[PDB]
Amino acid sequence: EAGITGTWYNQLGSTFIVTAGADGALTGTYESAAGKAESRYVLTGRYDSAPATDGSGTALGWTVAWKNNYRNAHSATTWSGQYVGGAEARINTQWLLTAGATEANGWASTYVGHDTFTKVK
Amino acid sequence: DEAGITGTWYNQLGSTFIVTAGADGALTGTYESAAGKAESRYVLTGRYDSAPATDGSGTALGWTVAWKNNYRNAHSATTWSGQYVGGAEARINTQWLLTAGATEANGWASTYVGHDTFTKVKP
Amino acid sequence: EAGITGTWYNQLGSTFIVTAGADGALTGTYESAAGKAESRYVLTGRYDSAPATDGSGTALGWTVAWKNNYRNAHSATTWSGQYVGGAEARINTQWLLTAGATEANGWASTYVGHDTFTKVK
Amino acid sequence: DEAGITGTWYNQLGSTFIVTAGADGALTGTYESAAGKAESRYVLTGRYDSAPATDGSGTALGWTVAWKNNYRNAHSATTWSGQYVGGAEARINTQWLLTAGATEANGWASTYVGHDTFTKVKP
Ligand SMILES: O=C(CCCC[C@@H]1SC[C@@H]2NC(=O)N[C@@H]21)NC1CCN(c2ccncc2)CC1
Ligand SMILES: O=C(CCCC[C@@H]1SC[C@@H]2NC(=O)N[C@@H]21)NC1CCN(c2ccncc2)CC1
Ligand SMILES: O=C(CCCC[C@@H]1SC[C@@H]2NC(=O)N[C@@H]21)NC1CCN(c2ccncc2)CC1
Ligand SMILES: O=C(CCCC[C@@H]1SC[C@@H]2NC(=O)N[C@@H]21)NC1CCN(c2ccncc2)CC1
Repeated sequence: EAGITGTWYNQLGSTFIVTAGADGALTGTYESAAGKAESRYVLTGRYDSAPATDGSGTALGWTVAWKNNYRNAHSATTWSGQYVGGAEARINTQWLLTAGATEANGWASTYVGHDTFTKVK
Repeated sequence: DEAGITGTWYNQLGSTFIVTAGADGALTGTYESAAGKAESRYVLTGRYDSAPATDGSGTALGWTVAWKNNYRNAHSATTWSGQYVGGAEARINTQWLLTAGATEANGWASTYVGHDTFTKVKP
Repeated sequence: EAGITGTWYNQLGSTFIVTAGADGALTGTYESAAGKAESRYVLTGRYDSAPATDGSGTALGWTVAWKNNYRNAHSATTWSGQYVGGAEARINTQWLLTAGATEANGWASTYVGHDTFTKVK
Repeated sequence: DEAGITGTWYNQLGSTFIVTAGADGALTGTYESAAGKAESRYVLTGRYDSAPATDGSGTALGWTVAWKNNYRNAHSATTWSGQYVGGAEARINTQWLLTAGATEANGWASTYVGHDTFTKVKP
């Protein structure tokens, strides 16, 4: 739980509050500073609870469906990446945002990007 | 769509995706990959839009598997991002990101991307 | 030049007319059945002119900037994939569409998708 | 932006991206990768928006490298998709797709995805 558990911020100022359970579980809340989002959204994910000891990062991923008590933007984002420990701990991710879409709009249903999370900002 | 998404799905690789869609918007179940450094079942967790649009749009969803179970650890995780489409054959169309634990020397090559489409029909 | 050179169609009905030069060059035109596009757009790309002989595909990629005489949608798409020969020849790709964007919109500037090209439809 | 995009660029890996932006919207030059199964320079070709927006938007562009030259063939190709931003430090922000020649058994693992950001300052 040690390294991952806590509050993280990405380059957009979004706020990633996560708890890494002993079984490999990620649970918490996400607050996006961008897009059709307000307040907190439930997140869930998984991480490698027994990572390699050769200096490589700890692989992980999590999902947010963009529905909460206030808004439903009919979309979901998954972050795929890894936690790296050290003087400047970091969660480096790439992400996919899929929106509900008709057949005619399916080609344009998915964003890709990359978020870097640190414990500052 | 609880009753629609809940069930056993298969992708074009023959992988098996056993999922339950709770009322809260949660996805829980197991994933068995027919490809790569995997064997037997792995825990998955995810989220879905529990109140989708009624205009004919699909139902957005995602889920994550960390490739560690009691038999194997491939020090990697895959996230699938996509949507459920109901109808004559319900389908789940995804794109996915597989990130492997990497060093600074290897980090540029840490992530695969691909696309899986799931149906309920056994291969 | 043999296998790749010709007219190809993807699952959206877009039309991919390409010539594969002996030096590894891809040149031709693209006509998209989707998005802010009309008529033909210039494409250029590269392919492995000496691929492996173990049965694997021939890696390739090409770019379209979405500006022609009629329209400019301030965006560019790159397809990355490979040509596979056989009874049903195929060009299997994934693609990235980046749109010109401000700092506030950068997070949402890029689509990802996948196109499969065959010599029918 | 012809004079802006034309020049020698470096990404966060130390790779060298020598490009000329023609008036037609074309990109031509050479790429030297600091990472992976590459050595010396490879041909690149691409396209860019020769008439970008004046609202503060970046200039969209893309280019392709096939990883074969006179010294090496890694049976793969990378496409970079991104945009040029001018200013105090001009920057080219990209995401990229590297596809390797694959078999049916290997096809699910054929494609890396990543992101490179280029400046003109030597590492
Ligand atoms: O804006 C949101 C939800 C908030 C997303 C926030 C994103 S998550 C990755 C990035 N990192 C963050 O921290 N924040 C941003 N959803 C819209 C997106 C645009 N939409 C479409 C529609 C059709 N096709 C494609 C896209 C409609 C739904
Ligand atoms: O093979 C697995 C675990 C099984 C994943 C199965 C994949 S999930 C998406 C697709 N859909 C499925 O149903 N099945 C496949 N994991 C890594 C280990 C090390 N790997 C890398 C890659 C890049 N850099 C470094 C190391 C390669 C793959
Ligand atoms: O529609 C086009 C150009 C035509 C693209 C056609 C695409 S190429 C991949 C797919 N395969 C095809 O055969 N056809 C489609 N460009 C728009 C896209 C939406 N735009 C934004 C703006 C801001 N952020 C993200 C996206 C504005 C520019
Ligand atoms: O290493 C290279 C050629 C050099 C590419 C350099 C890359 S371009 C994006 C990034 N930005 C840079 O500046 N440099 C790097 N090519 C393949 C060969 C076989 N590979 C696979 C992968 C997946 N499946 C099967 C085989 C791994 C990589």
